[PDB]
Amino acid sequence: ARYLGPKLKLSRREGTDLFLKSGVRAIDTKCKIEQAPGQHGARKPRLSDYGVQLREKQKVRRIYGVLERQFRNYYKEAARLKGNTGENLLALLEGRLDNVVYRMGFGATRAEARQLVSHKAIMVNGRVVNIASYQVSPNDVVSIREKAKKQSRVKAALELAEQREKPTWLEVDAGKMEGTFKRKPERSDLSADINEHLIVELYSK
Amino acid sequence: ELQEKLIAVNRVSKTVKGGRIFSFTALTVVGDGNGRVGFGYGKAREVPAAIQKAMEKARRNMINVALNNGTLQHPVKGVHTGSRVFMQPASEGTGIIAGGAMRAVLEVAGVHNVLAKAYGSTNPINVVRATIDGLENMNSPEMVAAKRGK
Amino acid sequence: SMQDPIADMLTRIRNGQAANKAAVTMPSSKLKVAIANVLKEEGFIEDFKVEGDTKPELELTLKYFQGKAVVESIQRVSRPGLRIYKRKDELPKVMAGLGIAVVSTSKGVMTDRAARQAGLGGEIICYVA
Amino acid sequence: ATVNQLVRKPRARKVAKSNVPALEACPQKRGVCTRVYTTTPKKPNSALRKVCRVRLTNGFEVTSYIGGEGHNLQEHSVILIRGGRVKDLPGVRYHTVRGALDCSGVKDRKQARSKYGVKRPKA
RNA sequence: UAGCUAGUAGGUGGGGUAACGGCUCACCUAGGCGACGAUCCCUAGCUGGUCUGAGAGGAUGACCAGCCACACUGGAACUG
RNA sequence: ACCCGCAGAAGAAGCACCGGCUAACUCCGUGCCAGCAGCCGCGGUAAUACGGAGGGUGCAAGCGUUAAUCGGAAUUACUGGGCGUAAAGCGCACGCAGGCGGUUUGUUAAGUCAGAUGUGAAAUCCCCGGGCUCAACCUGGGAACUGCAUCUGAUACUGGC
RNA sequence: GUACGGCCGCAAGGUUAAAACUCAAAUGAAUUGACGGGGGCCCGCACAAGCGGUGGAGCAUGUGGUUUAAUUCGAUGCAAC
RNA sequence: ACUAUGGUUUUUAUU
Repeated sequence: ARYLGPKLKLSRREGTDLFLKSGVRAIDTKCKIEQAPGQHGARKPRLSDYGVQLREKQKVRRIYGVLERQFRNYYKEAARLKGNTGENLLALLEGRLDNVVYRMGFGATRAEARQLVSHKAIMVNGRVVNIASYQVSPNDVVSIREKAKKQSRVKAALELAEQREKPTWLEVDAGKMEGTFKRKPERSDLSADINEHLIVELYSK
Repeated sequence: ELQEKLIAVNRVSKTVKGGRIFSFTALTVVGDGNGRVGFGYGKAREVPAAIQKAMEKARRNMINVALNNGTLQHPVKGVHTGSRVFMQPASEGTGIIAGGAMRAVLEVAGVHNVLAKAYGSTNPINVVRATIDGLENMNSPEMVAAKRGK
Repeated sequence: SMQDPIADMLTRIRNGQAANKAAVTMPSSKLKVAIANVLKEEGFIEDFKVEGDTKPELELTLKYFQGKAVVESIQRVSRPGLRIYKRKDELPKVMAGLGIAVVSTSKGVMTDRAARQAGLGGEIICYVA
Repeated sequence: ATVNQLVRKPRARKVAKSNVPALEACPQKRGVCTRVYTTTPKKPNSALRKVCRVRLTNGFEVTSYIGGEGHNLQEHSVILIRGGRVKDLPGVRYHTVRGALDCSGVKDRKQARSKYGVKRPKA
């Protein structure tokens, strides 16, 4: 599922921008995040003792568009070869084909990037791939199919990608819409909207 | 910097004529530095009163335990007041893990890489003591340098 | 009444060490003086002496160095009614390698080291740290 | 128990709930019904409730509750019977299903519509 | 369920089968089996496998591959 | 199968949950009635517990309810239970058949430990090469299955003599 | 220790000893109230005892019952009238 | 040496 409902009401409830429906009217003010302080008290009357990590667990899911059962499986595979769930977990999410199509700039949102992958428009090493959870490795070449290379939103997404922070671990050419992974993303750069004592005891908590 | 932690705060009311009035019990650890662990109980009216009343007791007692690499040198069992605690070494990065009354003793000793479990009693005032008994059963060296001669 | 000469061997040591005693004494036997010879070689005790014309009694001396007991675990493992037998790679690593075990074997009483070096296994007699 | 005692005979075994296969190890079965009547609740309360008595071809005889916003039942009317004790209505261990047979359905809801059975209007 | 049994337990002589044994008969012998549960009664495809949990352990063996039995209910075996 | 075109947002979203534990909650109506409940317990004039309503929480071609099995369960306890009372130690004496038994020597090899040759069907786990993106599946090569037998050492302990 | 069979006793009895049904319980310890026809030291006018009363008549001023058209609604043992 | 009986449910604070 993709939730398919109104988006900005989620980011406002998390006091954090989730990049949902981002671009154009969503850059430079009028997103209104953390600007409604209420008429009396913090509206935490109450509220739940486990609210952290519980809302942080929805945040880290919703901000990549990743579902519980797959996120729990990421937390299990991330431990292999001494990978550490405090490091490899985030680098696996950033290494997704739907995030790589978003970081190469062909989608303005991770949803828009996913909707290029599933709609049979994306290739990895010349082979067509429709799996948004495909893990891109330090030798993979990612590109678009000829039927989609001239689409309006794809060209508009590249006009936003050049204003976004540069992902130094990859290469891309916009005239062919073809790029290559050169390094795995690293925690010394890869930084997220999550607190440092949270999601390090994920599940059973 | 002196090492400290708050474990838990619980309502421990007073039975009175006509009903009940409300007080709080706090459980803390302090001691006399890292790996020099001291425990504190404190009950008061109000939460912050109980917490400080406990920490001023945790600054009267301490035990200096063998932890010469800041980590579990071997898997160990500890027991006190029906609470039984088992601890084994794990990998450092996300390795903490373990319930708050075991964890609090490990934090004031600088241990961040464990896998540990409670058995028998989960009464928090005693799980802390059983963890401090487990650290009494912890070791250091490499005893082939002391037992054998030379 | 009394079935096993080893069932009152190590209690004396564990309880005497708790009483802060420098020496511990027991009735002597072949296996008691065989265990003591290896515990001296591995440095777990300082010395041992054995004497008696009516009943031979064995006294061993405990290590405390400058005050703190030097043997940090003293266990049996195995008993005649339910014996423990370990094979050449199933030989134990006592206290996760901070301690040692003692085995009887076909070549006579030795350490888990000497047994694994001899590429063999056998029956457990003592566990120490 | 001692090692000798356990080598002679191991400790006795227990079975928590799966000891009596009254409903043939199913959640539900069918019953024709032999009696309709009202049962009175535990503690004095207006919550008096109708029940159907069912007899099974395996030799068991049981009492089922008929909840679902009504009652249309009589003897030999044939209904489905599910496992479900009523903790304030003594001796009633079973519950009626309204998805099938002569036990009528319920009014349409937006909330709690996976309960009993709900048809669509032509609208 | 504490005792059970009469080819049950041992010998002598025939016959039988491709071959064995009480295997099947006829006669001499009284032994044989029991608290490591004999005797009797209820239940029953077995294992590769399956699910569960960190595992131990537990609950269980459709299909699956192999093996043993069955052909409405029952007897005899014959062909090859 | 795969390729090319005609096609237009067009044909495509559920179900459970929101007093305390327990995520999200307020207002209406009912007024111990009706309708609820995993436990504490709900409903008589503010019902966060029923029915609705407006807003939230959860998962999603699924979501939910049950009679039950595994987990939580070390509360069946081997890894790993308990017997003064909370629940179990016989009111007592002797003792056959069972369990258990000091120590010096040799010897037997049932048992242990060590080394081999056979075997432990194929699927299959796990490593790993192909084939469809990942994988279910078809597999190509490995591994394990501590076992069991048959030969042969060690000669220490236990039984035996 | 309720039911069935077996064993043993002249008998009362001695022995083995469930299942269904049903509830969040049974139970050991320590802690603080309160209560007693319980304890010790003791105080209250409370008991006692030296007196005055209200209870009986007629009249007045409030509370129930009775009643009508209203005969108002509460207070109402110590703590009302 | 006056004392047997006594139906139902019952109040404070939590993130």
